Amino acid sequence: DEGYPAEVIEIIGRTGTTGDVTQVKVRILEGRDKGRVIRRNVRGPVRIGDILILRETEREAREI
Amino acid sequence: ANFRHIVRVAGVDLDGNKQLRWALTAIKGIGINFATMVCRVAGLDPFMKAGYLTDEQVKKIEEILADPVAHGIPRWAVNRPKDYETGRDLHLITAKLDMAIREDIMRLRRIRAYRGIRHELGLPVRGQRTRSNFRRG
Amino acid sequence: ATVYDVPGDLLVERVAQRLKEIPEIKPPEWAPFVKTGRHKERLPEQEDWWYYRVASILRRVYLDGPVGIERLRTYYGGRKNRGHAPEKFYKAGGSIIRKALQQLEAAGFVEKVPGKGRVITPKGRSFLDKIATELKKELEEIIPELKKY
Amino acid sequence: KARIKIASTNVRSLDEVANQIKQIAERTGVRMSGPIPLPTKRIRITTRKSPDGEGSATFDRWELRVHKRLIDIEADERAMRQIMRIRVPEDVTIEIELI
Amino acid sequence: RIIQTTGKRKTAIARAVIREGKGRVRINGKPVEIIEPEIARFTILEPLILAGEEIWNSVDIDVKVEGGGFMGQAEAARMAIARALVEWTGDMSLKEKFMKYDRTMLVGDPRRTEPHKPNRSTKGPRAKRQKSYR
Amino acid sequence: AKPLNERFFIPHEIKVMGRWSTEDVEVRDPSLKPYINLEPRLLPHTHGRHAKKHFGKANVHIVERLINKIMRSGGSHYKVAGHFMRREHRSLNSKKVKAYEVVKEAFKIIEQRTGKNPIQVLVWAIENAAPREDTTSVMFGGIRYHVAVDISPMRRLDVALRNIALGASAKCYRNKMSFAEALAEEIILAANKDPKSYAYSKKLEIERIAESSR
RNA sequence: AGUCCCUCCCGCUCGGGAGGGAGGCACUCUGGGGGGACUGCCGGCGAUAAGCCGGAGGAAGGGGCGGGCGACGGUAGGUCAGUAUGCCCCGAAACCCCCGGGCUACACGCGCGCUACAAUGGGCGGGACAAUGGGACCCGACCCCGAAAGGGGAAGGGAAUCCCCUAAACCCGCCCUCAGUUCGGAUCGCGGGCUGCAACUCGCCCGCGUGAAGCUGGAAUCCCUAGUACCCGCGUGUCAUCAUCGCGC
Repeated sequence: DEGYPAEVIEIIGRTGTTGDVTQVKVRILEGRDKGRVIRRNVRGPVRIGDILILRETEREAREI
Repeated sequence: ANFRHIVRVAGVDLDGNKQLRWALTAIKGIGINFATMVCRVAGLDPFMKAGYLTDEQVKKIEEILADPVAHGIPRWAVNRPKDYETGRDLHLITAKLDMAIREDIMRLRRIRAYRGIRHELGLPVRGQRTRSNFRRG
Repeated sequence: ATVYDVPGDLLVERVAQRLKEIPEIKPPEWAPFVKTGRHKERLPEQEDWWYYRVASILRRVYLDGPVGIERLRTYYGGRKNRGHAPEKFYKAGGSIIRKALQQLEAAGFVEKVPGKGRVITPKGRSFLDKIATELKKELEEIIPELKKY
Repeated sequence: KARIKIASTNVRSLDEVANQIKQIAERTGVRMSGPIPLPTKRIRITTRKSPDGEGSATFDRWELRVHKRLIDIEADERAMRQIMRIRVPEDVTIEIELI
Repeated sequence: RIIQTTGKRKTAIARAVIREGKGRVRINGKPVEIIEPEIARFTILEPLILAGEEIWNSVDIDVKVEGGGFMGQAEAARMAIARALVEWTGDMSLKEKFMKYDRTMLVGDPRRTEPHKPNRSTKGPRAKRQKSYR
Repeated sequence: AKPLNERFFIPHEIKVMGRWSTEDVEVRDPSLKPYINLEPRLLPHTHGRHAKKHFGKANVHIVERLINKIMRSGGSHYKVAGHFMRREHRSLNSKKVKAYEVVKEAFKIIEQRTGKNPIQVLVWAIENAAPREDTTSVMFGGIRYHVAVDISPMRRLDVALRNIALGASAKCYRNKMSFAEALAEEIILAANKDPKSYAYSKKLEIERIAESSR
């Protein structure tokens, strides 16, 4: 559905086989679940306030 | 003028789409430099496409190649600057050039010189190193 | 307007065209059968490269004068393709430069400074400056920013 | 005129000789051109550490520095006698020429 | 009023002299309008375009540059011209504009070559020969 | 060859290359908007100076990023279009003047063929070629799993530029097409979403693998 | 860089440019002494400490950036063939000198590199910009001779004074148009030189002539975090001649 933007509001830490994926918490900006806070995995350099285009907002990343 | 696709100069059929410079190089014994030399001495533009050549121009190139030195080519732009037998400056092409080279190699072999032996065995002749390179088999 | 206000190549080609007229500058009999430096693979492809080379030498004498055969050879040298060996820089031949300078001296554009080299005479300076002025006048129309100069 | 060139491997000895010359000039009252510090000459020699061929190659760069000063004075009897009476320490070398 | 400024980049040293004139900017005596390549010409021209046409056509600049390459000399001349313009007009707004656009026009570039080291020296401080491992 | 006017072009305004202005350029993706730099800039040449910092390339003009990405050989340890492009002495590495000229020619061709802003077309190509999801190995417990992850905006921009440059190099490799023509064609195809483009094809490949493994 | 004089050139000189003398050190530069950067300040975290993250100012923000300095010990790791040295041995031979040959051989396996497999190019003419270092049987500007290699005379320089030394990549204009080709330059013929007492084993350079694999490379594997990596050339150590090498620029 062309993706859904969500804003990064908190960083948990690093994760992965080589510590490449950063776990963050994102609030959905638009969609049916607008404003919901979820925990999602991110690959690459990420800051606070970044906007990530998630294809779907169903699954939640596992805790560290 | 007549534009012949293929032209004959010295027993070798030259292309017609290439400039005379690179067309004359199809003849064994004539490189790019000597081709430009021969074109300049003959008086033709080196950059004209082959095929526009006329019979008179081809004949001029003929005897120019037959005796380049007497017609202006320098004495130091020749295949055989000092012939072993005659002692004159001679430029050879194709069959005559091959015959001269073979005569020289057979000369070394007959005289049993180090270079003749190396030619017979097929190993490098100019004092190279055979430890790691020149691996043909 | 002078040489410093004109691109080098656009001025050199015009100087070659103009120098074709002067009778004191003629190619040597061995010009057709020679390369421009041991580092060059194939001989020139111009049939009038002599005038271009002489114009370049004259401009060099005008700019960096006084100069000599060795320094002009250093300028005219360049990289050589040595085959499997790495590329290396080599100088150029001396006969071309020496004959060009002698012809220029005969024409009256250069003069010998003993123990120092060859320097451009007022006649050659005026000749080069006139060519440069004509070229700059031509260029000003295309590039209005050059008018103030 | 007299040109003096003074060179040494010790900056302190160099400065001592320069100061002595300056004091001589000042006491004599003759105008003196300040000490010109010429570029230092650094002789560098890079040598392989190992006396054999085994082991990773390592090198040491031994450097010897020589410092040079130049002075120009106007010739005078008392001034030149006093200058020739200089201490000229062992590690300093002095050359005097006339112009 | 003759004003002198200096710029440095790598091994390139540029001395710029600015005075009152019509807008003639010369680099080593050759007009800036015919600088080649266009990359170097743009590097040299940027500060003047930033300053504007009025200031550009109100001063004459002569720059002597030595050492470095065709880009180092261009950047050194750029720095010298920027400093000369800033000090000539005394415009804090112009200085602020220059600082926001490119801090390096007024402030030099400390970066220099790092000395080479053994193990395939002549290639770089950190370049090393390939190891066989067997 | 080219006119003396083009040879001695003299800019008088502050705009990209002195020919194209980015005032009208529009970026949609909210993720990529804060990272596609479109501030006024005459010459896209910062002499590096952004590697020291973290997220320091988020303030480098997009055209400079494109020039830097184009300045390369094409492939040395990764196969492009099922081939290696190890150009040793003929590569564009360390030739920013050549990269700059190639990008200028590509933008000219794009404007000639499209009638719109070449920088706008490049922006569109980046938006269309930026992937939105990927996959990676993550270990929980004692074993690894092939999990699906998102991509940050800067990584998306990096991937898009890399794919565009690689596609241009592959199209130009040992072909009649020149590098500028290859780059212009790749950018136009990516903008038009035609799967022929290397950038779009690779984006779709990564997207499908990520979806399958999620 | 400003100022005075002389000479020359341009659009005929309003104006602009070049060189030489006087003169200056104003800028660059060389080289001695000093300052500056110190968590010093602000916000947050930690516990109020140790400290850590970000920010202002600043040329230089967190070991300022790069180097020299290699602990008690081990590795029976390498070196007696650099010098020193215990033991053993030759001792008129293994000691000492002279010519000639070999270390340069060549079905083959391997390491590290150069050149390439082309247009992110080859060729031709023209236009630019460095640094480090070296110079007495030495560097050699400058003139004459030669097509090139190279040959004759020879100023200056024991060096911030003279020379090596007007680098290449790069930029312009023309030809080539995807082809084992104007790509690639191995391999041989002829001829001309240099060093050296001596050039065949076994040297380097130059002109013409021919034009061998190679059209991007499996498994696997190497270096690199900023003026660094990659590309491009140059200096020096070895030297009578010879650099695809080491150390540097």
